[PDB]
Amino acid sequence: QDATVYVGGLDEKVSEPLLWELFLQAGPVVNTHMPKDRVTGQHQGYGFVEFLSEEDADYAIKIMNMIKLYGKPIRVNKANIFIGNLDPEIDEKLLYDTFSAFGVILQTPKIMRDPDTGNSKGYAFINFASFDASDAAIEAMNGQYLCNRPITVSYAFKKD
Amino acid sequence: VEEDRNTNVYVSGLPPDITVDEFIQLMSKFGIIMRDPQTEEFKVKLYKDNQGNLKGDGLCCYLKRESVELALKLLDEDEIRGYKLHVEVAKFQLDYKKKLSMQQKQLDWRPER
Amino acid sequence: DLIFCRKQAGVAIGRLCEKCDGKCVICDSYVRPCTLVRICDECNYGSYQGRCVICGGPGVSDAYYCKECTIQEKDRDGCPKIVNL
Amino acid sequence: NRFTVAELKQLVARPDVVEMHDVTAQDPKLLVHLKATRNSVPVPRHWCFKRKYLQGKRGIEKPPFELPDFIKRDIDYQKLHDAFFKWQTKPKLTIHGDLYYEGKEFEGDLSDELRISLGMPVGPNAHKVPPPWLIAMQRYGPPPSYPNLKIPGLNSPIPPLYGDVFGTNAAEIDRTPWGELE
Amino acid sequence: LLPRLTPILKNRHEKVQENCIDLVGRIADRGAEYVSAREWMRICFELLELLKAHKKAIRRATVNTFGYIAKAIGPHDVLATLLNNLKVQERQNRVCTTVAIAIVAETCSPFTVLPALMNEYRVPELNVQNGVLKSLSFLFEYIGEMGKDYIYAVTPLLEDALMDRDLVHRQTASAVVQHMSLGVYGFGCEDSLNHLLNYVWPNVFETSPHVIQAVMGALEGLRVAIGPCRMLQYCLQGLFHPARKVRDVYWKIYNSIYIGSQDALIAHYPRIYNDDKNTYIRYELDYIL
Amino acid sequence: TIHSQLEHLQSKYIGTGHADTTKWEWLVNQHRDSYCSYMGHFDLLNYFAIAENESKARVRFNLMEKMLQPCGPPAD
Amino acid sequence: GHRVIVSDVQESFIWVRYKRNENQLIIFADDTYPRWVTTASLLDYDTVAGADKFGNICVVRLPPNTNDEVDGLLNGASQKAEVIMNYHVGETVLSLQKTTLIPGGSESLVYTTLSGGIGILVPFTSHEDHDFFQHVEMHLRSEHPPLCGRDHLSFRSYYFPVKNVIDGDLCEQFNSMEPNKQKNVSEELDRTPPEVSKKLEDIRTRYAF
Amino acid sequence: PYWLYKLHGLNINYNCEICGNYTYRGPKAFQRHFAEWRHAHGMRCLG
RNA sequence: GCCGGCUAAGAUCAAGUGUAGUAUCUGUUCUUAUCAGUUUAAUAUCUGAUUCCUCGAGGA
Ligand SMILES: CC[C@H](O)[C@@H](C)[C@H]1O[C@@H]1C[C@@](C)(O)/C=C/C=C(\C)[C@H]1OC(=O)C[C@H](O)CC[C@@](C)(O)[C@@H](OC(=O)N2CCN(C3CCCCCC3)CC2)/C=C/[C@@H]1C
Ligand SMILES: [Zn+2]
Ligand SMILES: [Zn+2]
Ligand SMILES: [Zn+2]
Ligand SMILES: [Zn+2]
Repeated sequence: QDATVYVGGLDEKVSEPLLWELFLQAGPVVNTHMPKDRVTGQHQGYGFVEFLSEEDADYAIKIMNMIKLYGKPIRVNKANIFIGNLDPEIDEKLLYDTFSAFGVILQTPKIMRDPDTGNSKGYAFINFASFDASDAAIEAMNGQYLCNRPITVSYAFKKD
Repeated sequence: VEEDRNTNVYVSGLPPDITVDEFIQLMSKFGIIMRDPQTEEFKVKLYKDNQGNLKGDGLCCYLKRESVELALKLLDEDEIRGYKLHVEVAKFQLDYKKKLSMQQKQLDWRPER
Repeated sequence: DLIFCRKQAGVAIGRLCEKCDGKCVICDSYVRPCTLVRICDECNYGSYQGRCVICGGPGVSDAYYCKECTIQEKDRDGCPKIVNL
Repeated sequence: NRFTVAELKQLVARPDVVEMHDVTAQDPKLLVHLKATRNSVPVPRHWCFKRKYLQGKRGIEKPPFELPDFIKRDIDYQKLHDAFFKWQTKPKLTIHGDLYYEGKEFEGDLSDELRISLGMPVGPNAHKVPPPWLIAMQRYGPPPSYPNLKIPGLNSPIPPLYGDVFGTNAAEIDRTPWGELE
Repeated sequence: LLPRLTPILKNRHEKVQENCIDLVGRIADRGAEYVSAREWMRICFELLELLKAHKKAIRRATVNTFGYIAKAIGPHDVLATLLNNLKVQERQNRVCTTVAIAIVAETCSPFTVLPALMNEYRVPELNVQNGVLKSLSFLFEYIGEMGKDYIYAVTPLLEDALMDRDLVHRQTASAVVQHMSLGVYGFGCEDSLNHLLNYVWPNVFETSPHVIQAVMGALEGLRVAIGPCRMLQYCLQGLFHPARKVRDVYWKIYNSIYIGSQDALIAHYPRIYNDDKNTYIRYELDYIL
Repeated sequence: TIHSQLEHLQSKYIGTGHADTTKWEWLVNQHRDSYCSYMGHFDLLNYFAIAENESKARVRFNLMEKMLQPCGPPAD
Repeated sequence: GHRVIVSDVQESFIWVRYKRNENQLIIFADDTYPRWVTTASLLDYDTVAGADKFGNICVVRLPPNTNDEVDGLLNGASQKAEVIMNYHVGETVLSLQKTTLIPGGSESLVYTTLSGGIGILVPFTSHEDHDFFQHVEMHLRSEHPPLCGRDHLSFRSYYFPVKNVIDGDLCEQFNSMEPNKQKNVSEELDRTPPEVSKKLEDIRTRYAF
Repeated sequence: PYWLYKLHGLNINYNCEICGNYTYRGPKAFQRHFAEWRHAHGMRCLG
């Protein structure tokens, strides 16, 4: 897990030897793994590249971070408001700093991860201090231009 | 509905002294003739007049379609000793698994000797 | 009981009948006859003088090994006459 | 009056070829010695199985037969014969000892399609058009995993870059064969 | 003359038949441009039944005349018709069709027959692939030395047929391997033959008599084409296996390898070290002038 | 019964084995036909006679004498 | 210059590299046949000609895939070498050498035998000469068989099958056949006996005397 | 399928001291255990 | 084959049908158990010995 780098944000043009060919300049990528879905039978955008040394994986994570690969925000990492279609290049501290401009955050946010890879699932949950920050996130942040990924902010629970 | 997959062939015109055995030989020269599953007596029909008179027309159904297309390009416009035959895909206008599998096993490639 | 004789072969030439004329005695092939068949002296004697080596009918022509059997030196065993017990 | 596996492993020069049943042979020392000869592929491995050499799993259901490339590219004259003997290639072949068994069928440069899908323009004549991963290499330094790699702008000059080649590896006789047709 | 001549081919006298076939053969060899190709097709389809004749001269003349007619009208149409006929008929007619395909492929180079025959193996239906395999078997047996240019083309098909669960598939593929091995010998085709041996060998533990017979035939053909050293290398580790089944099979194969080419094996035996009681090293071969 | 006859003829040929063949029989068989092959091939005997500095008749006689009991006497 | 070739008494050939800066001798290739090597000759950077105690000559070449920079699959080395030539001579060869014999001629492989014989193996330069000589050998194998009952193809395949060698000692026996059989042989090659004789003499005078 | 119990090799148990005297079942599983995690763990104990 | 398991993973003993040959189908049973011998690469197989609980009954 230390020598392997988890890549997120892969489109349909990216393939299993294509990621190994793109990561060959960063370091000696020994193997590439792409988990296939059960309903569609294709990649879900997240994969893994197992290299030989941890320094090559660190250089690939520091070089290929927030890159625009196949029209997709590909990024390598070390393997009541709901935000969907978020970029995997952002972290919890980056999401807390991005959410601090609209309103005040009550605590540190959390992002959902896949049970197989564990880098990024695609959705996240963040809680605001009051309902005014949630309304400002649903008015402004729900549709704002993020890092090559159109996010969507919505309410997790609402009572009619 | 079934446009192709028609294993029946229609022999337009034949000598009026045609027997059944000479006809089934003519037809067996081009493949295996399908047999009625409940019985013997290959599925071959000699069309007859209101009497014993022979109209001179014949029907023959085959096991497979390739044998039909074989008879089409080898029997059509070919002369038996006296007469000129005509061959066409038969027109129609108006137990099972056991013997099906047997006739299939007639095409086997099993070890002999 | 289809067994070859496998005795020391002599100067007698093997014969084939009208039904077996083109056949190879060992593998029953019909392609490329190559080597003349020799039989032992007990297979060539008296009433056995001219006889098919495969079946035993009246011989009409020479028996041959095929090129495939000649390449594998299967013509170097004994008398290839089919004998029944 | 028969060896144990660990006892026989102590006697032989090569213990990793010893197996469970090897101690039950009539002459295990000769068996293990022949198992270590510098050749001699081993036994087909399904002698002890109980499934008649054809595994009924692994999803063998697949395409019937994929003809070679030379198959596709009167019916064809001596010119298409010329084509079939110019296109004829040698297929993949396994060497002397690679036996088959039931299971063993399933188990600086960028492509033009990936560069077109990623939104990267083509290489100009005399300018600086780096990939977006090259800015991190120009800021932090060269990668220690591949020190011999050259990039345009940092180590390679701008006029280099030609087509889709955005990098080159520069690693720091009488090679002609002897008897060959002319 | 020829349309008057074609009904005599069905006469049942031997001299009449032989002379008629010879005459039609001469006509097809020299005067081929005087009669339509459809009548030639009918005549060849009629000649198909004479390959079963009880007499050798009839078969010889029929082979000659079929070769001439095939050389005349072209391989494409006759090959299509022969494949259709191989698909739908009884045993003897299918065997005669196989012989006819081999004849067509020998007169008109097998380059013209092999693609259409391999395209028929692509049909997803048994009893069609087995016919293609029998035709390939007889084709290689019939062309012999000419096959040295076509071993690379049929290797993946033989791989597929040897990986198959059907027994007739593997038996016929073994027969093909045997005929191909004995056909090319001294022509430098050892790579593909070793590759195919890697797929033939796992079938030695087969109980079915026909399959094991074909496997033994293929092994004895590879003993000639590939050499006894490779066969001894395949037998060494099983000669002294703990199981009696493995020992029986391997000693049968070894005795077959030993009876043929006993002399070559002298240079191939592996070194066996002396024990306390007995001396096993051959010291003369260790001399160094 | 043709296969059974082949199984009896293969056993008949001297030098063939079976599932009960021991190491000693195998090794003496290959030693014996090695000595016969040396006697047959003219340039192998030349090599040996040059190597050990003997006449070729002497090497032939030595090989014939070694033919009797190669690999020592059998077990038990 | 870079590599070392080792001959084993019973194994054929081992390829070794000397690491000048690491002071290491590493085995990176070997063969798949047992050979009782008597002598060896380097033909180029990848190919070796070998001889045998049993009277055989062979040529072994490294595949183009071969990696030299190494730091077993058959209880041997990881990479293997391919055999591209096999020939039985009938006598034990003790000397092999690549050289040019006549002034202004071509390079040949000269060998020497324990019975006092001297011979050469020369390469073909075109496919037409190779095909013509192959057909000559094929037709002379049948219509002029060896005198003591031996099969010619089986004799040159004594220990290993022949690979890519034409027996020119069988081919030059054409000049000593009777005119009727010389015509029967020549009319199959679409040629006359004098043309075949001239073609046989050309390849000999190109290399040797 | 009590018949598979004795046909596949069960009811015959093997134990390994390198693996906590862990007793394994029929030979197909017992031969595979040396590659599994628990045996690697037990072997690392000795080094 | 499906998401370790759902007893389609094996052997066997009687009968029917049928082929030149291979075969195909039904009832079954499958020791749920131990020891000794034979045997098997190891299984397998074969050869012999081996009072209580519950509501007259059943199970061990
Ligand atoms: C697998 C197929 C079957 O075994 C099948 C042959 C056989 O089971 C049937 C029964 C039966 C009696 O009908 C068989 C028929 C026989 C044949 C079709 C053979 O024809 C003959 O016997 C004719 C005659 O004996 C000799 C003709 C001949 C020399 O061409 C012979 O074939 C050959 O020897 N070849 C094969 C090699 N070929 C090349 C061509 C270049 C120069 C000639 C030699 C090399 C030449 C012709 C016959 C071939 C038929 C298979
Ligand atoms: Zn034969
Ligand atoms: Zn007969
Ligand atoms: Zn006899
Ligand atoms: Zn353990």
